[PDB]
Amino acid sequence: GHMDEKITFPSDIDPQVFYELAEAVQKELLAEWKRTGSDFHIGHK
Amino acid sequence: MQIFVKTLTGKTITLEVEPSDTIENVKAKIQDKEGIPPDQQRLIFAGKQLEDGRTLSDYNIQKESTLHLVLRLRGG
Repeated sequence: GHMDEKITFPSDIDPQVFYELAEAVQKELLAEWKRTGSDFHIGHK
Repeated sequence: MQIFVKTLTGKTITLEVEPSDTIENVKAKIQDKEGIPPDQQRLIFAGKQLEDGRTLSDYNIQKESTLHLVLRLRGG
């Protein structure tokens, strides 16, 4: 197939805060964002 | 008092609260600023995920303090 995974960083979520918040939360979230595959709708807008 | 909810973008939305403001009510203020339903926010503070039934004081969050917007991914 194609584009089976699509973590995205909208005008509400950006990599810098993700790198800066608690690493354990980043790992937990990253697993969330990749297990769903396309993070469902981060920013939810 | 006020607190600085840094979005995961890094847009710090400052909001006015009370140490006894519940997370449920704080998330409702976040929905007013960000447009994300409270049931779908995953509010973090210093790596601690907070829960709706708790307060800023329950986490010793006081004035001029910084929070984090994260998403619940509504996983269940």
